[PDB]
Amino acid sequence: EYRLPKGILDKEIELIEKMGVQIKTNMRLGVDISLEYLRKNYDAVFLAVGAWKSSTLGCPGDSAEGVIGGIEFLRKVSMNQPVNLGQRVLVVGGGNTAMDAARTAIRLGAKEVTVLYR
Amino acid sequence: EYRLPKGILDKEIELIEKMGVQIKTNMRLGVDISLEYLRKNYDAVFLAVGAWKSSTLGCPGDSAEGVIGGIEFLRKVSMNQPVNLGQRVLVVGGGNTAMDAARTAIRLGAKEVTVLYR
Repeated sequence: EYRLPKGILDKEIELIEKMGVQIKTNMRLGVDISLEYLRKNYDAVFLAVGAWKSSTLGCPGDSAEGVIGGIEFLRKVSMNQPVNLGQRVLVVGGGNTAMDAARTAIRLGAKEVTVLYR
Repeated sequence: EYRLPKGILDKEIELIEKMGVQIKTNMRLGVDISLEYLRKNYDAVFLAVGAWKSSTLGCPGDSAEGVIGGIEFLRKVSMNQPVNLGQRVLVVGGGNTAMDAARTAIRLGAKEVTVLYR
């Protein structure tokens, strides 16, 4: 939020909806609807699902209690859902996700945030 | 059709639709839509799917080319889809489906229709 407030995003999405686009939220493909249904009742189908699965540490013990994906953590913080963030946080990576996670952890009260890059 | 014309049925279904009921045809449960989606976005779910699978002859050779279910045959005739009805038809059973199939086969030009009942 400190880099992109969501009011602006909401306003622009309302602008897109005002053009006749109908947005059916909470409708996941492969759970709520199938691809074949879309192919049957729509002239064209565009898929823009993004890359919504984070990369694990790729080391033994990367499934313990206290390891979380960067985008999963950021999505939890965005929805105001509780995160079990301690006082010593290690952000592994050097991309935009790592920086955002580190600064969000700083803003969430973590006393020490360290970023480790290969 | 000779026992219940479909114009009357269409008129009554239009009457039901005129009360605010919305009918989403060509929407099969488990293929186009899922039960869990219905449970998620509806206060109540009623299931009235009927008994739409016919009973096979239960004898060896009941999967040959020229054996068809009674209600599958009647559904094909109702939709005006082609049926490979010969000239000697054997309707096995004694229910309403058997009578309807036999009389429809008579009306479809079969020279001999016989009904076999246990």
